[PDB]
Amino acid sequence: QVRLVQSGNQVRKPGASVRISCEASGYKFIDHFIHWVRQVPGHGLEWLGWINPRGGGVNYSRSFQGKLSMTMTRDNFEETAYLDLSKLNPGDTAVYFCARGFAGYEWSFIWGQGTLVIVSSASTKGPSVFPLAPSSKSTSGGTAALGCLVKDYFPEPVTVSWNSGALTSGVHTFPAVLQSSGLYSLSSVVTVPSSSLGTQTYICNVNHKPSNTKVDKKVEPKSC
Amino acid sequence: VWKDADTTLFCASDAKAHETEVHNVWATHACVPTDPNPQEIHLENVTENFNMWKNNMVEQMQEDVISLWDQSLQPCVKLTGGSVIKQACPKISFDPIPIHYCTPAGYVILKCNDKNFNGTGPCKNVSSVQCTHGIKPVVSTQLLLNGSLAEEEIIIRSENLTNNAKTIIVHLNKSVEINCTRPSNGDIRKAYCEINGTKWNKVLKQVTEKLKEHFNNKTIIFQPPSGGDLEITMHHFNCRGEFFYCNTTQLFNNTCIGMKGCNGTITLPCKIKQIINMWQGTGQAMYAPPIDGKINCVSNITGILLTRDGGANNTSNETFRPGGGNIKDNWRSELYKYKVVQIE
Amino acid sequence: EIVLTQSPGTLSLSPGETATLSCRTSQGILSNQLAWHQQRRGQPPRLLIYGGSNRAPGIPERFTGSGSGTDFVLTIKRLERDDFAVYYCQILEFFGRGTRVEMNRTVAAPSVFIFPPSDEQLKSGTASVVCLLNNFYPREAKVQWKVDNALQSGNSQESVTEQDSKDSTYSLSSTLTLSKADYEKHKVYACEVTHQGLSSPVTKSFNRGEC
Ligand SMILES: *[C@@H]1O[C@H](CO)[C@@H](O)[C@H](O)[C@H]1NC(C)=O
Ligand SMILES: *[C@@H]1O[C@H](CO)[C@@H](O)[C@H](O)[C@H]1NC(C)=O
Ligand SMILES: *[C@@H]1O[C@H](CO)[C@@H](O)[C@H](O)[C@H]1NC(C)=O
Ligand SMILES: *[C@@H]1O[C@H](CO)[C@@H](O)[C@H](O)[C@H]1NC(C)=O
Ligand SMILES: *[C@@H]1O[C@H](CO)[C@@H](O)[C@H](O)[C@H]1NC(C)=O
Ligand SMILES: *[C@@H]1O[C@H](CO)[C@@H](O)[C@H](O)[C@H]1NC(C)=O
Ligand SMILES: *[C@@H]1O[C@H](CO)[C@@H](O)[C@H](O)[C@H]1NC(C)=O
Ligand SMILES: *[C@@H]1O[C@H](CO)[C@@H](O)[C@H](O)[C@H]1NC(C)=O
Ligand SMILES: *[C@@H]1O[C@H](CO)[C@@H](O)[C@H](O)[C@H]1NC(C)=O
Ligand SMILES: *[C@@H]1O[C@H](CO)[C@@H](O)[C@H](O)[C@H]1NC(C)=O
Ligand SMILES: *[C@@H]1O[C@H](CO)[C@@H](O)[C@H](O)[C@H]1NC(C)=O
Repeated sequence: QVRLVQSGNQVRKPGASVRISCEASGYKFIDHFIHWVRQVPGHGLEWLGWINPRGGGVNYSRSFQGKLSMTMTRDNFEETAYLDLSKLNPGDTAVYFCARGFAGYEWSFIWGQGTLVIVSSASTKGPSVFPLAPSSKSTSGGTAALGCLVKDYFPEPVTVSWNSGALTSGVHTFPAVLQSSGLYSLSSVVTVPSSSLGTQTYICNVNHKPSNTKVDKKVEPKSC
Repeated sequence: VWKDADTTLFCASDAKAHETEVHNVWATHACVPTDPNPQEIHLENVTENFNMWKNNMVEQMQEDVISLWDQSLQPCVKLTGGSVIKQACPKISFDPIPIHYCTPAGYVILKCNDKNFNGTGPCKNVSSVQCTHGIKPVVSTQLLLNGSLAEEEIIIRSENLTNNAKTIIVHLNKSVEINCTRPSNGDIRKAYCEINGTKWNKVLKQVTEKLKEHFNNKTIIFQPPSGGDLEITMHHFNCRGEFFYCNTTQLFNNTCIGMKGCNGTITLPCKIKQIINMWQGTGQAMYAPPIDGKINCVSNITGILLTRDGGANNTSNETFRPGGGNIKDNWRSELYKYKVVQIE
Repeated sequence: EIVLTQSPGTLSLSPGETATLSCRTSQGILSNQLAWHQQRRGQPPRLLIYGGSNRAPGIPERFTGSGSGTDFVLTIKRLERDDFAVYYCQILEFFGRGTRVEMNRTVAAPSVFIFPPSDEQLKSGTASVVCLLNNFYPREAKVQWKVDNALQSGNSQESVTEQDSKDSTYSLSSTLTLSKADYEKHKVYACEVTHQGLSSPVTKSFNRGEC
């Protein structure tokens, strides 16, 4: 089967460069163009250009001329295509895909799995974790909500579990939001029986691998 | 009655057994003599569909040129992946000869004689032939050399012009000479190509005007290649066994289309390279340094390969860059008027 | 440029129903020049239909491509959970803006909760006030922050979950962020929620420094 395997997610400062690889397999590499496509988070797909492995000739989208400095290359022996982006700006934060047309249909794209590139002036920082404490006015025999606020980290991602994975029912961990500081924030919440608040311990486990930060935060009713 | 079919063709040529030149040697054992008295029958009141972009004659010619080159070229080193082959690399005699492609019994070649036929669609003046005209297997990039000319107007050929991945072949109706020389005159790899600027700029303006008709009267701008191997970014060809790479920036000068200095001779800087990328596909070869003395070849420019910039920008203009997608497109540039059919 | 217009922008259908997605072009195109792609959230796109009407290998028969001229259609019969996704048409290098196929269900009002900032956070100089809207449908909801009855705009950020695959609901958090100084200037903090499942807006409140 045709397969395109891209290199891993990256984080860069403005002004820097990134090189994304696209390893092809399952077909005769030199007989098919490789295309690149970008998708800014929350937006649509935008074609960047193609490369022809027979000679390395390229076609760069006029829509990105002057807006994105890119170089497409390939290695025919390694059957790998490369996308090099230099002089990055924050607006280049996107997922980049490589693609190859279905056989006989050069523009019916088969997709690589995508590479996220973050471009930001922010520096790596682990989160602060604050309790979202269960309300003292929670209905006696009803349902309570509690959670953790995971604030001011960079870059994505953080993972959040509750009670080391032993609590998953009713858990919502929200998509991170980027703050004007350039740091991310998210909350993870869980609904639990109000009757359990005095007896069951609730701990949110936060892991931010880019800063090697792990936090186990107990969330309990606030004392009066 | 007939129908579209593919079959194994054979080749014919005027190759000579006493010639050391490698095309002659290949054609001596791989082809039969050229038909002494060729027959062409014009088919009255016959309309026929052609498609130069889906024509098995092209694939067959490709395999012949691959076999010819494989048996002929003698690089000091052949490199493939991790495989390295060192061997003797004597200077050879290299000069393409016209090769005719012919159908066996039960088949015939239909030939479009419409003078402004673009390579696809119906043809209203169709004849049948046993063999194509002689086609020189000239391996080059950006410019098509020593080919035949369009009979009337300059023709733009493309499977689909809206599709930026499809090769554009520009077929000229008047040849412009390109005169390349490695002088005995010290960089032994330094060479140059001379073109009459008056002749060339007139033709290039004609080409831009024909492109305008196909692209809704948009302004036509040329730009150099955006990237690729040297065989792609430069005009690549062989002269007397030597592999030439010429810079064509001056050959696509937008200032000289539509004012002072464009009439003079255009001199393109060129290099002879010992290390080349193999056009057959994956591979690198290294040849011995150039032969001594003056190395010179005069060719006819009879066609141009173009790629159009894709993507969407508010468009006063379309941008084209020299160079086509495939060596097979060279064979297409000559085989476009022919199609094999099977007789019932 | 070929301009592609996908319609509708969003479809809300029950599982089992049929989705009809349109891709309309500014100029007549060739069938071979069009493809359909599916993209589930957080995932790469996947080729569904190539050359206008050809189902890609492995793609279920409930996906069918049709159309010609300027109008192309992707029809998805018997919608399953995994089919609720965004669908893009592609013609040459151009992509449509996508159609999101979302799961329809019965209206569900949100459960609303408000959380004051922790003392620990306040110590550091910042106050985050969080409003949670849990397990509602449809997605449309208005959250309004009020501080001593003064409507707040521009100092909050919202995050919404993807539609829950299990019960087809959404949840939403709104976070109001203030300096400690600003937080200490005011007493009553409230979030007021408007939603189709509520006959009138629901407000949750607390008084700063009060149990
Ligand atoms: C068809 O083309 C040939 C050229 O090969 C020409 O001699 C002949 O007059 C043409 N026939 C018609 C009917 O135009
Ligand atoms: C060639 O002619 C055919 C038939 O008239 C037409 O359909 C096609 O668009 C033409 N192609 C070009 C590249 O002009
Ligand atoms: C070059 O072109 C001229 C005129 O077009 C022609 O007479 C001559 O035979 C051509 N030479 C070659 C080698 O094709
Ligand atoms: C070549 O074609 C152009 C139009 O495409 C025409 O103006 C010119 O006169 C032609 N030249 C010759 C020598 O036929
Ligand atoms: C080609 O170039 C050589 C060397 O510059 C020159 O002597 C010759 O006159 C030119 N023209 C032809 C037709 O050879
Ligand atoms: C260049 O070609 C033109 C014909 O277009 C001719 O008049 C002129 O004499 C040529 N230049 C030279 C130096 O021969
Ligand atoms: C061709 O020459 C121009 C001007 O000298 C130069 O900018 C360009 O890089 C050259 N191209 C190649 C492929 O060497
Ligand atoms: C283009 O032509 C002009 C003549 O008007 C000349 O001055 C300029 O150097 C040329 N540019 C290139 C890149 O050849
Ligand atoms: C074109 O033909 C001429 C004369 O037949 C020859 O000297 C020259 O090498 C040829 N050009 C190429 C690129 O083969
Ligand atoms: C190229 O495709 C367009 C639609 O995108 C079509 O209208 C046109 O006929 C095609 N050209 C050819 C030569 O088939
Ligand atoms: C959504 O689902 C509910 C419950 O099954 C149903 O009553 C309603 O008609 C559905 N709406 C649509 C637009 O299918």
